[PDB]
Amino acid sequence: RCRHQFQTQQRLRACQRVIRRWSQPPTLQRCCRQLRNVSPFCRCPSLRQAVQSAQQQQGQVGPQQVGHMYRVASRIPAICNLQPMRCPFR
Repeated sequence: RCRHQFQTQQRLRACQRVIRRWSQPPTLQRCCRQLRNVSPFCRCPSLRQAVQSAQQQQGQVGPQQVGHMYRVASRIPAICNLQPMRCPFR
C-alpha cells in the first residue's frame, strides 16, 4: 500500500519542500532519501500525495500553480535517479 509507505517516509516532507521551492543534509538530498525508501511502484502515487500535501502548507493555490507543483514533482524521480523516472499524474 503506497499510502502507507508515503506516511511512513514522512509524507515525503522534504519533497514537499522541493515542490514548493520550484513552483513559486540538503533538502533535495533528503527528498531523494525519503523517496528512495518508497517502493518503486509507489513513488509516483506517493509524489501525488506530496503535491497534495504541500498545497496545505501554503496559501490557497490556483490551478495553474498546482499544475506546476505536479510538473516539479514529476521531475523528482529522475533527478534522484529513481525509477520510474517520470510520473504522468493522469
